[PDB]
Order: sequence, then structure tokens, then C-alpha cells
Amino acid sequence: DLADRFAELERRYDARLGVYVPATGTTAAIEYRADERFAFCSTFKAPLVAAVLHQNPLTHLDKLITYTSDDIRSISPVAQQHVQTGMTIGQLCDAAIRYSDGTAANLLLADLGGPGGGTAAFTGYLRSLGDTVSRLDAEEPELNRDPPGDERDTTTPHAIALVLQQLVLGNALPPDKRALLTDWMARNTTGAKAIRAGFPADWKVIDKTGTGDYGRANDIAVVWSPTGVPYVVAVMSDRAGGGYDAEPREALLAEAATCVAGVLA
Repeated sequence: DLADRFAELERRYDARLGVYVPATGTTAAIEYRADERFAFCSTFKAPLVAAVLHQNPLTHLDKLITYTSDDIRSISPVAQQHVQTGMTIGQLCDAAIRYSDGTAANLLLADLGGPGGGTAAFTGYLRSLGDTVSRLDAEEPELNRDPPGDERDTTTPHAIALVLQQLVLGNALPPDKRALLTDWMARNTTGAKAIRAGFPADWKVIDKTGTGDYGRANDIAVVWSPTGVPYVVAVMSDRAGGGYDAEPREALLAEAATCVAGVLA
């Protein structure tokens, strides 16, 4: 069965694998280690943008944010190009999701404001969606670095799937902000080898990936069948057995997603 497929993938990749797909009209929830904690890595950037959208009028997206050299401390493919000019909140949201830009995320966290450079408020945003499990404690790059087992900067496949479900499919956001978030994840540039790879081309996939140390590789997605039936798919992984420098293996996510897709088809 499916649990056997997932266990096989764990042995193949020397990995710990977590999978959650919420129940629908006709499908039971898919769950595998779904309540085990895994580091968010960059997956937090999608609900982070939702937080910022929720907190402000739509035109806050047009506010220019300035920053400098010492703000670039993590992988930030877009923010490094615009340090001289600044970036609007909208551009930061775009970059945080579509290029997994870490400086954009740190700046959005600061925009949210409050203790921990915005991490407490981010966590508070998840609480407001009924997620009593996830916690964000650090920003980029530190959040990728907690030792395996440490609960700091973690969510679960179950928790994050329910969060994303509310953000994209549910009414956590008004339709106009919901569409912005959805469109950004739809135009994501980093996810081609993750959940996207496991679903047939005629399925729509929007997603946000994350990788980190200890072979961490995650992807959270919403997918739509060719007849418009949506499913939320959370797949999380680490390879603690390889130590800090263990390589993230997105192939594992692709294979797990392929196994999920075979069940949902």
C-alpha cells in the first residue's frame, strides 16, 4: 500500500518522510508521519505573504521598502539585485514566494513587526487559523539550521496542509488577496522538481518549496485535477543520518508526490 511506498522511499533516500493530504468529499486523508515535526525551511514564506496581505490594505503592496548590504544574509536571488533601489512590499512578496528570497522574507517579517523580528506575529497568524502546532522562532538563515528533533522553526505536514487549505481554498483571505497569494504560488519558479513533478501535466499545481540543512526538502502545494477538484499536498523530508551537510533530495518529494497522484487520480 501507500505507507509501504513511503517507507521504501525513506530507505532509498536515507530520509524521514512526512506526507499529508486532507480528506475531501470522496477521499480519506493521506497521512504518513503527518503529525511529526519538520523544519518549515522556506515553506513558511507562503503563509508569511498571506499574513502580510491579511494585515494591510491591498495598496500596502505599493509601499517601497529600503534595505542594505547587511540585510542580505541568506539566499535572495531577487533582493540582491535591487538593494540600491529598494523593493515594494508587492515585489518582496513576489520574490519570497517565487524565488524563495530570504531577504524578502526577513523584510516581510519585519513589516509584520513585533517581537522576534516578526516571528511571533507570524506564529500568531497561524494560531488565528487554528494551527496550535507550528512555531517560527528565527528568521533566515538561522531557521534552516535547528538540529533534527528540535521543535524550533517547525510545522507538521498535517498542520501546514490545513493552513494552506484555508489560505487558498478557504476564506482566511478575502477573494482579492486570496488570488494574489494563489497567483504567486502558481508562478513559483523553484518547484518544478518537487510536487509538480509527480502530478500529470493536466493537473494545476501551485506550490512553495523549502530546503535547509540536514538534507531538508519540503514542498507544500495545492493541486487541481483536470476537472477542477482541489487537493492540498504537504510533503516534508529530512536526512539527519547524513549530518548537517546532508544534501536535500527533491527527487524524494517527486516520488512521494507521484505516489500521492496515483491515489488521487
